[PDB]
Amino acid sequence: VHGSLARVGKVRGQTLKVAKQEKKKKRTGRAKRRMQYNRRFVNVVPTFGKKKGPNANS
Amino acid sequence: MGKCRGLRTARKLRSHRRDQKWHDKQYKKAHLGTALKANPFGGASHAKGIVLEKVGVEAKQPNSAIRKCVRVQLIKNGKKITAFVPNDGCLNFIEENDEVLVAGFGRKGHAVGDIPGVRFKVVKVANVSLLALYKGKKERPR
Amino acid sequence: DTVTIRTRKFMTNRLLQRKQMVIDVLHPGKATVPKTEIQEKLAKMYKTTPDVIFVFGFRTHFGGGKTTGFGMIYDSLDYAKKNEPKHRLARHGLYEKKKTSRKQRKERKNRMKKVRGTAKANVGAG
Amino acid sequence: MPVARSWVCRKTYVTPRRPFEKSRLDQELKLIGEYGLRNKREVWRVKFTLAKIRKAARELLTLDEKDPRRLFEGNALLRRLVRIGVLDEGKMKLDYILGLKIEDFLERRLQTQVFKLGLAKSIHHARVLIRQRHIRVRKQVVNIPSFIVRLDSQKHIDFSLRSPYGGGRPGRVKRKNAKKGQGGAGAG
RNA sequence: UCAGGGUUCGAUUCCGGAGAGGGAGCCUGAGAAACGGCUACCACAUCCAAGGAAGGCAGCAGGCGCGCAAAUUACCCACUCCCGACCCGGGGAGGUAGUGACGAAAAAUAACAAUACAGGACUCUUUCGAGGCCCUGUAAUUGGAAUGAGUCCACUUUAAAUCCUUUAACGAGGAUCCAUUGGAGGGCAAGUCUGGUCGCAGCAGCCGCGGUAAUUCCAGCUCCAAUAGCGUAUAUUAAAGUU
Repeated sequence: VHGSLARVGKVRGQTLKVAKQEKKKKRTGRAKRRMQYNRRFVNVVPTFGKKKGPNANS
Repeated sequence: MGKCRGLRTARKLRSHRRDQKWHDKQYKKAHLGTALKANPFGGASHAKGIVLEKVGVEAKQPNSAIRKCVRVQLIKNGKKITAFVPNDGCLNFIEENDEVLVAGFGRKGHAVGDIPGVRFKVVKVANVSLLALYKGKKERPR
Repeated sequence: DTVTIRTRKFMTNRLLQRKQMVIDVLHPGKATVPKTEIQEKLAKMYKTTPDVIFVFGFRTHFGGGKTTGFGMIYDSLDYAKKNEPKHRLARHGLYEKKKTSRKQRKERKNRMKKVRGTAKANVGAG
Repeated sequence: MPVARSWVCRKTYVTPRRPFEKSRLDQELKLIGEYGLRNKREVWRVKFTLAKIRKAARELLTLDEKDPRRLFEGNALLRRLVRIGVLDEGKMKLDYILGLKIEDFLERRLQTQVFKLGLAKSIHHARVLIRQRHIRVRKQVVNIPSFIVRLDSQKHIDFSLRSPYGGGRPGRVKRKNAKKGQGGAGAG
């Protein structure tokens, strides 16, 4: 351990800091509901019955 | 089991219900007013007070931590309170002998989670919000 | 030009020495029509001078092209100067509004109440 | 103080009781996508007007046949459903009001009619033609996509007369491009 | 707020009552035990040449104190109505504008073509391959057309003005004319990604996460929900057949 126990703010002060990697604008209003409809219903690829969620990483 | 049913029984029915309502724990404290005299806020949602002392309280097992808290004296009654300070490192903003706004912890006078005997939390310091200090939107004026 | 005028729910009014009606104006592709152009066209309808004609309250519908207002024609200018409200005579030079503020009138009254007999020194220049 | 104002107003929708019901979420999104709507509140408006219609018909069906109130308010509710084209003239009794669905009302919007009448190429293009002053109902320029078209108003939807389609002046893009194009020869 | 039966609230624009710092007494008048009338005691408090004199915002604006907690010392009798000896004078009653995310209704923030790759019908063919017609994206990036948000002249508006509606002139390629507030173990929609910390710092309504390979802390990316709005404290109705 470095310095004392019961020291406030430790982990937010240790953590290495990284800048935002985004650039492009997102859609708003009607145009975002249009995009969500086309992605969820219109053209779709089938799977085995253990069906897969929208954010599957591995 | 035996409830009376006769067509002239309305005085027995009305007055027995009135007598039996006083056995409900929520009804009684709302209508006697002893809880309204005892509550360190006089029926308000929030209160202002002045910071006496900064303290660390040991959490209840099966877990292990030191929970950062403050002891506070309220402006309108002069009575004493202890209150929790949310988020990582926020105790560094608070200083001593200055005004905080305090609020309830979310369970209508009962304690919350592993912290023993703490019923309140800090929400504003020297007229700036802890959220605006923590997200870097504002700073303490000096 | 395309600017056209019509008149609706007309009445003669012998108790106030006038005739009175609702006025509809068609004007597609233009801004609202000036009241000076409206009153010379009404003069050409009723075969009077435009000097005894008063028109007011014109409002234009959403998408444009049409507007509606109210108007009156008097029997002679001395009946008009008796029966019209003073602000409509002032719209074209027949009356002049007094130029004191309401607070000047209030505070001169409250200074006069502190004196008795021939008070004029608190009135002409006070 | 007393004042000449008035304070009458009301809400036109209700929120659902289960926030995250999977069976409800995708059904509402399918109605948004098929009719070209902006948000969930725009669907919850149409469910509320249908619920109030069915709540009234279920009351009148309790009263005796040929009761004076069942005769008067029942004939009024049935005329008013036929006037907007939601109900068939050949049906015309309270028993068939209980068979109506939300998609009967979403079809009577001006945005749906501008697309189905062939003035536009999609349900998303139709809203943009309405909201940009290009479209007319009888004599009147109209600017509101949720306007509900009456059955005699049905055959009088058209372009505006002061519009670059419909016979008016060209827009500010075509005028600038022509101006600076002639200026390409010099002195413009 | 509510299946049916109920529970809770009502200082607050309409109607009735009471009171003008606290108690008491009384003049005038058709009508008052009146306070923008008077007399005295009790509590405050202003001026003075110390003899004396004067006072009542729980009217409209404005200030101090209190507290979690509430707007301008603006314009006018044009409208609605009232008072007087009156067709004419008066009205902080009342009307108008300012402040105003208490709260309610409507409604933008991208539409459409061409091109390359992609899905699936259908036809010729044993299969391979080709023709193919209707819908998705998204990149090196293509193309022309539409429009109000803003700026600003005129009419209209009104007591005089502002605002709204009407109408000339400027006004869009996206790297801006850049949407936010809370979440991603379960209840409960959505990551058995990648870096830091090591029962510490912290999270957690509730059950629970952290002791060197964290689905829960601190951050990057991706995704979820509602949307000009979303989170938290506290009173209260339903759920409660837990009165």
